[PDB]
Amino acid sequence: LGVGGLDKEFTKIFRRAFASRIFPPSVIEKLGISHVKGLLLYGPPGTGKTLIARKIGTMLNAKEPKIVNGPEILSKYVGSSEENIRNLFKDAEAEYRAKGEESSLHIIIFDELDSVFKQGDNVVNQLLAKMDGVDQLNNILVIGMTNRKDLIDSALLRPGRFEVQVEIHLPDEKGRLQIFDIQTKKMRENNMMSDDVNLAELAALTKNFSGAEIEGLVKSASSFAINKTVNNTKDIAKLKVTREDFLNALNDVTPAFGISEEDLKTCVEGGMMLYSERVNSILKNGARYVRQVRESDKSRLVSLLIHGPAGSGKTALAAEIALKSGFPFIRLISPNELSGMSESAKIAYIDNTFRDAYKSPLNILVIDSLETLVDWVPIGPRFSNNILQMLKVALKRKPPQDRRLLIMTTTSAYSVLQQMDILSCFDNEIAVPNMTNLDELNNVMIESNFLDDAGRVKVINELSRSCPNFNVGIKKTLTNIETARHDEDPVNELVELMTQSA
Amino acid sequence: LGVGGLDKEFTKIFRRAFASRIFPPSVIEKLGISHVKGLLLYGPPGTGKTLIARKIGTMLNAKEPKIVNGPEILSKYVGSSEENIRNLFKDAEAEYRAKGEESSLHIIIFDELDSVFKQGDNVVNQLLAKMDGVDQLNNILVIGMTNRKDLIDSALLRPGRFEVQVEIHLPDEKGRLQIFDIQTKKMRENNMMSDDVNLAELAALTKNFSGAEIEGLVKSASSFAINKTVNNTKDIAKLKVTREDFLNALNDVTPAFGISEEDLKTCVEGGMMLYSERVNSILKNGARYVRQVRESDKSRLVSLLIHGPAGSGKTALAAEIALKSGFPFIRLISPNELSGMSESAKIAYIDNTFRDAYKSPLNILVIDSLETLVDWVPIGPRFSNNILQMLKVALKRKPPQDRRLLIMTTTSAYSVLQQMDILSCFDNEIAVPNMTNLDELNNVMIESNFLDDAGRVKVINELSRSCPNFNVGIKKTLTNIETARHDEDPVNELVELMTQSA
Ligand SMILES: Nc1ncnc2c1ncn2[C@@H]1O[C@H](COP(=O)(O)OP(=O)(O)OP(=O)(O)O)[C@@H](O)[C@H]1O
Ligand SMILES: Nc1ncnc2c1ncn2[C@@H]1O[C@H](COP(=O)(O)OP(=O)(O)OP(=O)(O)O)[C@@H](O)[C@H]1O
Ligand SMILES: Nc1ncnc2c1ncn2[C@@H]1O[C@H](COP(=O)(O)OP(=O)(O)O)[C@@H](O)[C@H]1O
Ligand SMILES: Nc1ncnc2c1ncn2[C@@H]1O[C@H](COP(=O)(O)OP(=O)(O)O)[C@@H](O)[C@H]1O
Ligand SMILES: [Mg+2]
Ligand SMILES: [Mg+2]
Repeated sequence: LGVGGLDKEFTKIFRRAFASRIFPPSVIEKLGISHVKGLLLYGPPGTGKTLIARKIGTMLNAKEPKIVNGPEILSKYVGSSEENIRNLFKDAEAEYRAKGEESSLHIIIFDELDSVFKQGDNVVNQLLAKMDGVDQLNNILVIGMTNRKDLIDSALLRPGRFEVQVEIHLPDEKGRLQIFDIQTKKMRENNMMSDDVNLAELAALTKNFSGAEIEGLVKSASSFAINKTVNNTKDIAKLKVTREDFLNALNDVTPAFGISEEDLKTCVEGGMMLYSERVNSILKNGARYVRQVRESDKSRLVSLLIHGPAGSGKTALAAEIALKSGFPFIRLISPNELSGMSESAKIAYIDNTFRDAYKSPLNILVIDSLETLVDWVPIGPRFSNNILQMLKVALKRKPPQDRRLLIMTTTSAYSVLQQMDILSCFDNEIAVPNMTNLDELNNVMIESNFLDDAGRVKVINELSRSCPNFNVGIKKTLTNIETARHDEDPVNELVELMTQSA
Repeated sequence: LGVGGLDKEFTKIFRRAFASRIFPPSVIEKLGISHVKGLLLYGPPGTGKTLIARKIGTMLNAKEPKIVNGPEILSKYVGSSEENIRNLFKDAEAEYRAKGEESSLHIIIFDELDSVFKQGDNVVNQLLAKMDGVDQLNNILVIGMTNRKDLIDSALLRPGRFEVQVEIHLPDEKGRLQIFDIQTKKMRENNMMSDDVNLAELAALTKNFSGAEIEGLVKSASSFAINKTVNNTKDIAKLKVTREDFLNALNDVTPAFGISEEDLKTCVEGGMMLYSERVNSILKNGARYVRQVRESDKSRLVSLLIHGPAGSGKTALAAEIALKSGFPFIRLISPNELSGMSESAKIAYIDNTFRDAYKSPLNILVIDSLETLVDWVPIGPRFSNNILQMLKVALKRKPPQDRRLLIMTTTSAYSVLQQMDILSCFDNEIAVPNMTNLDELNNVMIESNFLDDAGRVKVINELSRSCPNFNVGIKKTLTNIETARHDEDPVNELVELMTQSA
């Protein structure tokens, strides 16, 4: 018909909101019931709600549905906004007086309803008067659409007002396979598509797209082919799209609910070298925890804590573990996102990230430098309590309806966290120590291409008796080598720096 | 065509935004796609965005693009602002009814979009109504322009609304070389430009100029030549713009993203003498770091801490290191800039400086008297936490897209910084001591030309057993010597002053 991926939500709507309209009024009045005048649809944007609303009416051959926007009403002058509501229902009032109860069905669509409640009341009262009060009108059917159900006051959900509610979900694999066919029907119908394109492969490559994203993907793929000929020319009739066009167009559309690849990849990883036996164990534990949350239905929430001294390599390990998992959804919260905001904005952003995290089969969240997010300074001590409470409540909530996520958080102030008494929110703890032997330094120098062995041996020979038990991190060790490489006497300068660092 | 240095951006814009308009409607209807209606361009000011818009306008032979300014509408009265937006789309609406889908293209330009969000809702809602609502027009194409992308909320970036986004960068060598030719074509083609002028040299001398600065440079150069034939005619046949005029004009136009030469040179430096080996060591270390930052891909962020007793001479060393580097971009933040402002003003100033720092291939930043910027007083103790957190966050963020900068900060309260546990933000530390030996005093005496060798040795021979172990800084020594110079008996005054100094 034009819709795809919605089959158990199409029957439920039709059974209740439209089944009684088909039969003649005689039998309906014989039973002694009344028609429904409300319907609510909620879900993420770009999923196909207005499409359902417009497509359903075609079966009943009703009038073209009118459309109104909440912010449109809010932004106008007070008097005009007050007057518009009565103007909206004029034709329905006229038709009822004209033709009694045998009038045709009229549909009114109200979009972005929640905006009215976000702070207005005149609009709500006038709207409810036409459908519940003694001015009851028996021709209308109102459709409501919101992205947040929890903001709608319970007064509107009692019987007689918006009596039926439905939810729309992101499409699954079969939904995407159907949507691709629906979108490319006309293109295929005119022999303008190559025969080497397989829609099954595309159904799997596009992993977490919504309905709207596929349209843009197809449009970009078509544009790729169109631009191939211009500069207006002959033989346009031989135009054809190809698999390579789709593959290249896949690089221009980045979906929401996707991977923030740029940050995790560049900002967080500038090398990775195995210099000790502890790193392998840490990575193996990370891989095991990743596997546990993909093949088990008794664990839908796992949280960790990676602590240690400063400049040890926590964030790089967390990012490395996250990158190799392969989950569709990955995000991180770090101080760089929250710089320059006010407290309320920070709370709103933190809440919104978690709220968006509850709409995918699998998810991963990273929380970097927890002690900085709270503005901790030991002189007072001074810190923000509201953010701490929000994080404490959030780190233990379970996602709804058989969904699962994995949280990894880093810190360097273990004692401070122990004082605040929020150490019971975590399921396990991992420690990252410093370097404490010359063999690890030798491995690091070898793997960084410092210089030939003849020069490498001398540094260790001198440091053996100059400083036996140095205790330095990896981040500073990788910085000393870089600056010593540029000196005129690298061998002595590296030892001089390392002695001070210890 | 008229624009130089933006080939790839031009190709990307043309492929997506305008390609679909060339083909006849039949094939486009055959494919089953729709034309795009949005395009966003962002970058630094004075780079050639509206020039690109105008130049693209002529190829399709569309109507002359309208231009509207954000502040103009925003500041105007409420009623007039609400009413005047409808005036903009009148012609496009009329043409649609007149000629169906065969109508010509109409381009509308919206300038300074972000200004609407900096606080307006009615304008945005009305604008979106014409391109996303049921009253959509198929002839329009809206161009947006902004300098800060972060301020635009995500709601406007989803498919259907502004859908394609592009960035504009400052020109490089070849860009300036092409722009010079484009600007001086008319002078060259009329035998009004001397043959001794070489454009390649000017392309390399101007190191961080944008498009408009070159226009200004050419205008100043032409004015220089024009002014030499007044106090009058008969020179209107042998009028040429020689090379000297351009070199003189180079000293008249100062670009943004340049060097604040006066502040670094005059106020901060008032002498530099080598009275010890440690000074040479410090200078050599500074040079080593400077040349490290320039020739590496692993290190794109280096921060140092220079500390010592009060009056040791810290700021002069940092200024001397900065001046000898030769980088295109240099700036400093000191209490003098933030005097007389409120807290929010200081935060905004720091944020703007750091944001500006991230738009050049190479950069340097100086921060002077860190403990003073926070308003530290030890009686309470009382200090500002917001500025401290902002600075702590800002000292770790890395520049985007393969760029690099070097930060140098000075302080005299090392213990206080240790108490605030912000010593992990720095990669290396350098300590500057005072003077504690007589040979250094003799060296400064020699360098400052205080007196002949006789009195110079006499003063040392007296202070050898008058006071062997004084402890004084350079700043106070060079103020005592100066006041001793202008007395009638320098030796007796200066020996007593220096003995008291200890
Ligand atoms: N095996 C390794 N483990 C960890 N880090 C490594 C390893 N090999 C190389 N590195 C480098 O170590 C550097 C450590 O930087 P990183 O951002 O992880 O520090 P950090 O511990 O988060 O610092 P801070 O505590 O100051 O926030 C990374 O840039 C990475 O390139
Ligand atoms: N080799 C030198 N090193 C440092 N300062 C020198 C040297 N030769 C001369 N000077 C003079 O030392 C003076 C003191 O330096 P400066 O003005 O930077 O003081 P400061 O350490 O920043 O002061 P304060 O601690 O009060 O902030 C400078 O005016 C400079 O002219
Ligand atoms: N489930 C779906 N099946 C087919 N097409 C869809 C679906 N969802 C969205 N689309 C396409 O996306 C376009 C935009 O949908 P839209 O009206 O924005 O839905 P909503 O606004 O309710 O999210 C429509 O023209 C439609 O063709
Ligand atoms: N890439 C370029 N090539 C040639 N001239 C340029 C370029 N960019 C800017 N200019 C010149 O700078 C002048 C001002 O540019 P302007 O239209 O103000 O750009 P913007 O509106 O983006 O600041 C123009 O008259 C133009 O001649
Ligand atoms: Mg970290
Ligand atoms: Mg100073």
